Amino acid sequence: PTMVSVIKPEMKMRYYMDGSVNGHEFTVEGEGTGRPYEGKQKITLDVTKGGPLPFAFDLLSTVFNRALTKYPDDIPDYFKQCFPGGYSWERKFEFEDGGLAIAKAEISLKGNCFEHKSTIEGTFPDSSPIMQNKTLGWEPSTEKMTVRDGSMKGDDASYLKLVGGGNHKCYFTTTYTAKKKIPNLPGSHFIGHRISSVVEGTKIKVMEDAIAHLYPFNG
Amino acid sequence: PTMVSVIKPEMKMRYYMDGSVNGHEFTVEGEGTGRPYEGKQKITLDVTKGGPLPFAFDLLSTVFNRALTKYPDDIPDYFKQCFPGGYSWERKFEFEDGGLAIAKAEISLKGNCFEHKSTIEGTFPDSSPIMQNKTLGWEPSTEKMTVRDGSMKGDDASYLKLVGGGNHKCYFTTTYTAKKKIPNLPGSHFIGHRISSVVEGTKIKVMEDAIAHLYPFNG
Repeated sequence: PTMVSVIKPEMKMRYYMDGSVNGHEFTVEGEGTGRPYEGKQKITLDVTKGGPLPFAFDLLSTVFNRALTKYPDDIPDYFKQCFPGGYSWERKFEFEDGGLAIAKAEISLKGNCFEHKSTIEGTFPDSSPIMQNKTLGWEPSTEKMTVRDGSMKGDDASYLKLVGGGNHKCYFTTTYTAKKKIPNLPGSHFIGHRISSVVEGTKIKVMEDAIAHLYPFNG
Repeated sequence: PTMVSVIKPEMKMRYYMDGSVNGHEFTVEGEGTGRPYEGKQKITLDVTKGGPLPFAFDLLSTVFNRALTKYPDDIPDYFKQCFPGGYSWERKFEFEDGGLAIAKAEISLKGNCFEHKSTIEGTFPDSSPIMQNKTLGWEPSTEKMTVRDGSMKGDDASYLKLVGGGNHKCYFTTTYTAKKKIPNLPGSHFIGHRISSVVEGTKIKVMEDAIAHLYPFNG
């Protein structure tokens, strides 16, 4: 598949996030380790301001890097090609009850460590399961990837698990943009995700697995 | 996988559609043959009123039956369980330029033939590639399937191919409802689609392949 000399089989990550949800400001910091070509990553975070968070961590989990995606040989990997140079992205979250959030992230590479800086602003009705901190994780999803003006566009009809077995829809609309022109742009494809988070007080553990594909017809 | 005695390996289909786009009324009729358990189908249609259609047939292709989906052994097939009894669905189409359409369909089974009756209403800016009849088919997609109140919900971030290589986004939001309570409801999953249409004057040929799955993590 796409291979880049600065993207190593094992890499480290550092995170810093500032955010505000319904006026509640907070800060989260942490680190992690990832296997870029395997599309796997483990992250450990600490809420350093505004903790314990009064809302569901599920709102933040996907904000804490598509370079950590396993790409097959037949689909160009836009994200690994973003290095060296770095890239940024902005994601809009549209919840079924009108809740709305916008997160932005800048990802750079210092040595063998991804430096991830992000912010998020959100507004929700008090009745939202996000505000009541009662969602139980994101279901595995499929993000649709397309290209426009040299940037990757991702659309994901995401769903949060609820007490009692129901679900809560949240559309993700993301734009990923390399700082430098990417020479090998991919055709449209999919990325299958699986993310899990576990919150213990102000400490959180996150794991994401992501694999790009064109299943079941493979183009 | 899910097996139903009235859903045979080879089945026939009959279609009737009445619609109106930007005030232009039209009627389409046709027939087809499908392999329900293989998730394959072939359809031949004729525009019997309002033809040749002044807009892109891509707007109608997905309106002309989820019972024609290959389901794996580990995911209950809601759609085949809709028979006998029948089911209906309503799909909202939200185009990136503000174009909007709503299609409704009723699917019943008479003998070994699916009777498909549908309607569609659409409103588009004159500049839309749909109104200018210049889209070049839907890219293969992944529809997210969930369950709510005994009905299936489907979300698909669909894209139309354009002259010059670009794309045009259209969100599909669909609700599929069996006339009778479905006893074996599936968990959330995906359905991978591939549809193609060829228009020759007032005659159109459509082919769809659809496979339900949980790739790449398979639950």
